[PDB]
Amino acid sequence: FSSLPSYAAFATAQEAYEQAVANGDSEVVLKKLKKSLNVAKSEFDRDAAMQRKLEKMADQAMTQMYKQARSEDKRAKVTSAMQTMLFTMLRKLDNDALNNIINNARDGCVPLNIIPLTTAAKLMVVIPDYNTYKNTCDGTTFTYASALWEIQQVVDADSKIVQLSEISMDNSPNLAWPLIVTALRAN
Amino acid sequence: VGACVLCNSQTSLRCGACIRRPFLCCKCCYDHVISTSHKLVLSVNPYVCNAPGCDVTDVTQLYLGGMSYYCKSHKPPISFPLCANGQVFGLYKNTCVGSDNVTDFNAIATCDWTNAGDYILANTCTERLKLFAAETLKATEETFKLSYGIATVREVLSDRELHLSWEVGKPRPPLNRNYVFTGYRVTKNSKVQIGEYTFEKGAVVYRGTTTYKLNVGDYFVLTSHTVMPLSAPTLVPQEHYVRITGLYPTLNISDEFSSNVANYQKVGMQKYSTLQGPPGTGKSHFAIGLALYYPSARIVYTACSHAAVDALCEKALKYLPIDKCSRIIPAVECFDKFKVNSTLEQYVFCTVNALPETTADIVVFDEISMATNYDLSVVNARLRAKHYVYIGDPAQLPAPRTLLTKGTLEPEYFNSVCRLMKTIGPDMFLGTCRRCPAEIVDTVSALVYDNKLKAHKDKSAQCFKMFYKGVITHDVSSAINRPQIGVVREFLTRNPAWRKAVFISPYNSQNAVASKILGLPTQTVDSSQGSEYDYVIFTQTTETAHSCNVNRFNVAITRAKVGILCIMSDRDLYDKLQFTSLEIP
Amino acid sequence: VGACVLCNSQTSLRCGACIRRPFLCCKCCYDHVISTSHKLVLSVNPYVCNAPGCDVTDVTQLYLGGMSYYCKSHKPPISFPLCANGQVFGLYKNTCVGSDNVTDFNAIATCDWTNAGDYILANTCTERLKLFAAETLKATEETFKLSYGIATVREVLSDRELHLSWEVGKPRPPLNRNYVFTGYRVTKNSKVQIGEYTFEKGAVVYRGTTTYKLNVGDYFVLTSHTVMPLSAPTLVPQEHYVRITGLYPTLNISDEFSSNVANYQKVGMQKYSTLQGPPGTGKSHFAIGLALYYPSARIVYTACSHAAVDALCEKALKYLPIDKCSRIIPAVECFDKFKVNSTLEQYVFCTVNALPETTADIVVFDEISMATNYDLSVVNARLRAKHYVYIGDPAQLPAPRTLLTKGTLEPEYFNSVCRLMKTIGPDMFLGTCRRCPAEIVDTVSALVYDNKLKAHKDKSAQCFKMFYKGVITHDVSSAINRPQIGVVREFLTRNPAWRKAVFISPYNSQNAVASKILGLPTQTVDSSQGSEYDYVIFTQTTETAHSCNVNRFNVAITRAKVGILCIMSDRDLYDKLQFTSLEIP
RNA sequence: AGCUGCUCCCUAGCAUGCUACUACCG
RNA sequence: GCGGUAGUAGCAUGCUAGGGAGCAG
Ligand SMILES: [Zn+2]
Ligand SMILES: [Zn+2]
Ligand SMILES: [Zn+2]
Ligand SMILES: [Zn+2]
Repeated sequence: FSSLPSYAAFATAQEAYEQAVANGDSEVVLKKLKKSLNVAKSEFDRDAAMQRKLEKMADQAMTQMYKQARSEDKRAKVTSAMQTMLFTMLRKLDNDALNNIINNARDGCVPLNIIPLTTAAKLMVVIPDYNTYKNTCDGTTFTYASALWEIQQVVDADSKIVQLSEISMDNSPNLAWPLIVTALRAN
Repeated sequence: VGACVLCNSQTSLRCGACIRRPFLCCKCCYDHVISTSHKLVLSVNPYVCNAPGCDVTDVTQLYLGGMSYYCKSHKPPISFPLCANGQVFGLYKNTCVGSDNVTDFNAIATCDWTNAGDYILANTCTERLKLFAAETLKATEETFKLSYGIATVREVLSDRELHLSWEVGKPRPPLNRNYVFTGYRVTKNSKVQIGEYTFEKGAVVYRGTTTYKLNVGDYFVLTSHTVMPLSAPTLVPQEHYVRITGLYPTLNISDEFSSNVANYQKVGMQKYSTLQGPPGTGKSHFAIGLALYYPSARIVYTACSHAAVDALCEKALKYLPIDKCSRIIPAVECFDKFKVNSTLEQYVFCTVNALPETTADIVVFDEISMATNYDLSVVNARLRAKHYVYIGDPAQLPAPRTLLTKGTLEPEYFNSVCRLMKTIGPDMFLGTCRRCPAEIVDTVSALVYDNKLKAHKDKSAQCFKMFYKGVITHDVSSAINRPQIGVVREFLTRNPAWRKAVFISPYNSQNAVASKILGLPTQTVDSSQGSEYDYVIFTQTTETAHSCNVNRFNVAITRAKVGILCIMSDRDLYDKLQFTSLEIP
Repeated sequence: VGACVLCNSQTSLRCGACIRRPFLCCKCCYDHVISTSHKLVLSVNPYVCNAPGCDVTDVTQLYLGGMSYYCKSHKPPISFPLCANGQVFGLYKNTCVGSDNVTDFNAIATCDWTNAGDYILANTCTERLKLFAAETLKATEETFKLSYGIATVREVLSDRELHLSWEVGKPRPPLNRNYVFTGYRVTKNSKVQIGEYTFEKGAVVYRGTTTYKLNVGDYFVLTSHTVMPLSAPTLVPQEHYVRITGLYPTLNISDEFSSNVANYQKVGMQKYSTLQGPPGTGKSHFAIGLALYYPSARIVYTACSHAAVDALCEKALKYLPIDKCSRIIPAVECFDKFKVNSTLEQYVFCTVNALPETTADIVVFDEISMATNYDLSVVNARLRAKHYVYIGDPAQLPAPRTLLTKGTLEPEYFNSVCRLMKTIGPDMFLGTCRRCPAEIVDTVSALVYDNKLKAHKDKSAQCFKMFYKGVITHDVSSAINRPQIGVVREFLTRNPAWRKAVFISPYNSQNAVASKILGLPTQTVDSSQGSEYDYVIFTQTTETAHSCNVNRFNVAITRAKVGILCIMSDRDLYDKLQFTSLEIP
């Protein structure tokens, strides 16, 4: 504070007090001027020291308001993200096989573990070594889960394409050896 | 939170007691709050005294209370007034310049949009203030249209005839063809799905959506929307090209469109096409003409109603191949001759009500007269192509306004584009018309038709006119002439070949009753767009300004290839427009 | 973080608002920021007030507020000014000596490199400061060159002829052979790989890299690099050897290199070779001659462009077995007569743009005029050989400067090595030339050729001279003479053996339109290096200083084994250079 | 990239408390 | 001279909060 009502009173009080001190009139003049400048600094104390809690509290409030606004924007952002994800993953399951197996239930309830088994259009097989490959995904087509699948594309642990003519018993020690087969459901 | 409209500086406050709670800055908010009586502001939390069961909602009598804002008799020992310094305590209190001239937004807020100065300010103010005024108009109409009564049908008299019942406290609005009802069918759980209908007095005659059974207890209600704020203005700040950009001229000339070749280059170098075109001058023929100006171009067809997109379509079955074309309909009764739920294509017809968001080249607008500041701006708020057409004219009737009771809106302040043909000037017009003989061209030119247009083929000398005064006894918002429909009774049967014509009346009650003696089809000039007939009848009924004025008269006269009847009661446009006059029987 | 440039003391501060954010110490940076307008400094964190959405970016108004730097109205109760005592608060505030004379760096920063005093300070300053001036030059030209328009071709007129279309707000820069365009081919996902081209007016004539199909919508843009800081200075603090170190002489004498035996010893005992060699004085024959001075030595070829390494190559197919030699090319259109992607070898041809990092013995520089302070220093910045050659002379044109409008750069202040031929003196020159008859040597000596050169073979009395003034109507940055190309029209056909000559004009539009009446091959003196022809034609065009200065003539006159035509308009070098004068038809 | 418990160091805030100095009054 | 209240400076205990780090199951 520099331009509040107490300042003018205090300043003029001490100016007149010290002008009269330069005059040097009495002994009660000193007492009176010092009492005035004791009670006028008792005005510049409340008005210049406790006036400053108001500003600090207002700044507390302003920072809290800023924080609340930011926290309110983040919620809308994450809500939009979640509902976009839900709607984008919805656009793949609304097929005609799902409707079939749901209309074959007696209440509309089915176990979840059978939904990929009877409706998924693509299958992925992970093979550790050659004997397991020879027992499961042999040739161009194979049978699994009461269905028949046809192979397209084989990769290795480095994600590099392997041809079906390289997977032999002699060339086995030269392959990165988890193999990942991708197959499509045959009609 | 974000920037305010009047200021474009960031803010966090709301005019709570005001209509549409717009963003206002600190100084902005103080001017709007102290100049007029909206005295409730909303921060990230509302400015409300949290004392248990308090009642104060004012801004200048509430004080701070530490964490909260506290009432005077409930405020803590030492507080800090929330509204001083000429500012309201909010975010970004430093970077706010404010404004002094606040009379504009104040008047826009406190108005009820019932008289002419309302729209005067709605037009002459700032363009973003025009967006705000359009949304304010829409909100006022939505809150005033549901405030009317509910149609509680309890009888079943016949098909297209029933009996109405309405509850206490609400009158029943004008049973007009301007505002469509909406019904829902009763069941034990809910009540839904009858559709949109249009009622009037009979017995009560109804214009039904589609044939079904009329149950008991179903309500018919003027249901409102949930309208949203706007983003883009009415039109883009304009510009003339240095080249034919995004386009390349054709190679041949067309017989149907050799009358518009001079209009090809004139907008090939700019965005908008401000058109001054009387009804039926080749108004829609250019929509297919400029369409094949360059068939590879992306042309956006807007519509006023599905009737407007039909008038856009009713000719597109021949000159247009349907290899890739569509029109939009959200989940009713109309023409759907093209693809459904197809948006980004060679051509998409659309009514603005459900247009998707894409980017295109050409935009063929349907007549601008109906379009307000809202609906015209919606199109470029969702589809921002970068050269436009604005086919249409203030030469005809706009979409009616509900409570426009005081001085009627002037023929210049319809919307944005409609002002700059008599402020800047028009560039588009066909020097040819398509129906009008000599009686409906040259004398009409002394009107707002600019002394500009000729006839298609020459005089018929068959338009009729009378000399009478009229007697009327009127219902809630309708008016029927017992004598003036009795004098046309003498004109019809005693002219045996006269009865190809359709008699028109803004008070369709006249056409409701004239079918009891004559039976001719009913029609009003509320939707005189699309109706283009050989023989027509019309009368003046009351001599007041509801139908006598320019956009109210001329919507009906420009109709015939041969002639129409003109039954006048007043002498203004009797002295203005002159036709064949005879003796009165 | 590290030491600063001007002061060499460790620091942690930058000029944020300045160009290339150099390191600057406490008082060091204070002088740089208070003497001029850069008032944003970057420490490990930037010097900005973290007040939510505040604005200020000054340095002398922000204060310390505990953990962070805050604004005045934002600062806490008691602070500590960040910018006082004549220092800015930062790392190593004690060990900082500062400087008083800061006008150098201030001028170098606030300058726009448009006029002559710009380069005067760019050379006459501190060598590290001149490296910084080089990088500032490169950054300024990069920023100003992408600021121009984008070439959006829409038509297909012919092959080597199309039509251009450019966007609003950006003008179209001079379509010159000096700055190469760059285009990318459109597809649905991205747009890449058309290459670098050169356009000019036609219809638009294009100079394409390699034959392909011209699609629709491809843009051609003057793309920019990602220029990097420099490490080594322009040249080394120099030295005279006591011995022939790392070298030993040859044993025999070579016929073609018997004229340069006195030039072998004189640099074998120092690093650099200050060359004063006019175009065509055995300029490159020593590049293969001094190469076989000792075939065991490692010689480094540099080039201004791929054409320069071609002139360095177009005679390396005969005297040089290709057992171990190569040239560098990064992932276009040019000669590749040696190994690719072979770097550490006996002989390394290279353009400075992609030279690897090694250490060798010889360095055969390519003509110095084109090289600025940046690219000449790049060589020793990556390959630090320890004795050099500097083939070339300021006797010809440099690499041109874009926005040099006020008085053009002087023939001394090209780059570093350039100045000490007329400040300390040259040691390098062949007392024999290779093309020049008596007409092109003796009178050219009163020019900056030092009264130094003789003729190769004697006089021809055949180089022509004109007497006229010329009439010009000029395009955006080009200018063609209707009459002065009409005066040569009489000289050509009336001297039937005159047309083995190529007429050149720095305003290549003249050569564009002269091929429509004569058909002679087009060429500009911008790349007059490498072109060495018997008959040549030249003209004056405008008498202004774009071509009138010494370095703008002397690239064109010194061409012929027999003779050259010179169509004069001005009188300065008409009085300076004399040839046979005749009657004007 | 998890759930808990314990410990060390630095900063800021508030309350409380201690102690010292100036002023008013009794 | 003492007591009280209003001020200014230093010290002490704990309580919340923010940041870095270590151990164990
Ligand atoms: Zn309000
Ligand atoms: Zn209260
Ligand atoms: Zn700087
Ligand atoms: Zn700040």
